[PDB]
Amino acid sequence: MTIVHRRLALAIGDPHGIGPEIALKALQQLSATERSLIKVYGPWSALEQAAQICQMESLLQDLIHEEAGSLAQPVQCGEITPQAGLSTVQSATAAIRACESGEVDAVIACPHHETAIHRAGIAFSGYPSLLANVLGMNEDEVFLMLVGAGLRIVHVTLHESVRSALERLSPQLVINAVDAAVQTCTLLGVPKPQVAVFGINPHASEGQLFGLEDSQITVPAVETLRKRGLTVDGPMGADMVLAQRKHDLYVAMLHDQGHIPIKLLAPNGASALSIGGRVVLSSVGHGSAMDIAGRGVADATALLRTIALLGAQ
Amino acid sequence: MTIVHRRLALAIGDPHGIGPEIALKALQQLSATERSLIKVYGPWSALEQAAQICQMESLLQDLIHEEAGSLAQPVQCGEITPQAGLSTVQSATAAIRACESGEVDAVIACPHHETAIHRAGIAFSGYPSLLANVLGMNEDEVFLMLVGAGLRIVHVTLHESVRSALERLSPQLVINAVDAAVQTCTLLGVPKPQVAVFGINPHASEGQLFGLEDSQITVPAVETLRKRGLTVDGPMGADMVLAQRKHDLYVAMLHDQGHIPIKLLAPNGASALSIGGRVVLSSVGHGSAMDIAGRGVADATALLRTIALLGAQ
Ligand SMILES: O=C(O)c1cccc(O)c1
Ligand SMILES: [Cl-]
Ligand SMILES: [Zn+2]
Ligand SMILES: [Zn+2]
Repeated sequence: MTIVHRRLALAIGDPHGIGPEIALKALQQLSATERSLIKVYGPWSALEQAAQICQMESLLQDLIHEEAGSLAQPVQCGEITPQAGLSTVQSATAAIRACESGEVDAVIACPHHETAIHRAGIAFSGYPSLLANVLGMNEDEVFLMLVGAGLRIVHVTLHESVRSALERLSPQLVINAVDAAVQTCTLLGVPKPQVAVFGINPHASEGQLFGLEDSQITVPAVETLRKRGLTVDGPMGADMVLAQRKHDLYVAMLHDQGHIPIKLLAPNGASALSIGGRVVLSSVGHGSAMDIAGRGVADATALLRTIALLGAQ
Repeated sequence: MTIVHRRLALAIGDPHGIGPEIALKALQQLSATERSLIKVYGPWSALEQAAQICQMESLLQDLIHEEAGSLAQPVQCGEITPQAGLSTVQSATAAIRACESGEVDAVIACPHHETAIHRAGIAFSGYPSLLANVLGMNEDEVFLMLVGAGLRIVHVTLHESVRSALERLSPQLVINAVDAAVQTCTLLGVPKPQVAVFGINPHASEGQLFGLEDSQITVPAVETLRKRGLTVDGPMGADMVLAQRKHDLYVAMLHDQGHIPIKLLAPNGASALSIGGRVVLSSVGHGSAMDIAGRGVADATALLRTIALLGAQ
């Protein structure tokens, strides 16, 4: 059963966490062919460590690898350290640049630890942010798509107050989100997708009966996107459109509009794709699990699910 | 077998639609005891009509009834007429007032026809509205609870712009919604429920990192509600807490937060309860079906489901 149909970068995330271990356990389960399509970014010491523990030294031989986020000392499984924090960001940066340059077609990031990154003195507010800084983009120009249970929902705004999001919403910002998500849909195996744009207000403002925002923002944006020859319905009330379940891509205006349905239908296994330029980066949907790091009992399922997602045709 | 454990009003809705017929067909299936707990509001001519057609004249004898929304002419099954429109609103008003006065404990409305009501020169924007006008309350002092697929979600704000809702949100408004919903949960058969309060902002503001609103509004409200001895978790991010699926009552801050999950999980078989003062009003989940009125084609299932819901214990 082939699940990898294209070149991917895998940053092994925090080298003290379970990231290295799940990386090896996921790769272990693929064919030789599939494994050569995945290039692994991270400190080799960490991968050697996880090979001892999981007993997969044979696997290291055939791994395609680039040293990134090298360590100045032995690995300390379980420990939160600034060096591990830097390592994380360096690996992800190496991977992201490989995607930028075209060497790979998408990126997967194994789990980070935020405290670790913070103690390294690095500003980190999620992968959308990192992606922007590395690529030289405004954070506003990079979006998060959640994927889970058949649903794909790009969010035009994300981790800010509702008020702050409304102040920022514009025709252009929406257009940008759709363009980013459409490019991303090509990668996910849906070339020319059906798009539904959520209303900002209930019932998509109901004309102008429940606020003016939709006639100023979503409506103009949808008209501009149709004229450029995209199949776009909306704005329509998020509740009503979602329930029809007949679009390949929904476009949410606020974090909660897209996050509520996703976590309800796919409460464990939803993948979080940061999109910006040609670079699509997915986290695994779980933490660094410092408690069990080095103990060799971590599950690669979430990782494998993510590979399957970013690696279909 | 027994589904009616309490006194209820049933307004028969549009007397030209299927409302009268389903009223009779629902009552027909209950026991003598159950039938004496349901008082029917509406024109007697309409009930006589539907008795001829469905062949249930024997049933009219047993019925507890109050004439409301009398007609000036014979019933015209299938026809949209302003008289039928007025009749609808009068029956519902009679029913609501019987609930206000304490003669009954909750109210069910059989289907209306909006065009009919509009042509009578009456403003009708849903049952939340009507309930307010009749009881002498602002529309913001009536809350809407959606019920479907095990979820109960009262909304603190409803049919207004997101910004307008945030402007209006207060500790008191939330407390009010919960008090209304809790009283309503007693009626629904869940005396002492587990309550979850949604955050206004993503991740419930994340302390104050994503806006101040939750520390001003939801957090104080939850503390005040615990002090009065209610089991209340939150505020938590709506996405995360819903997915745990461990509470009898969720409290949404905005229309979409509560409407999205409900429509997704229960595209059919959901109930909309309007709560205000002691009055709990539910519609049946369907239209007046003018094309089949008088034709003996409609089932009472949706009506009976609603009776079962408002008549638990
Ligand atoms: O828009 C709503 O308030 C609503 C409430 C219940 C059912 C429905 O289809 C819509
Ligand atoms: Cl009675
Ligand atoms: Zn989030
Ligand atoms: Zn609505």
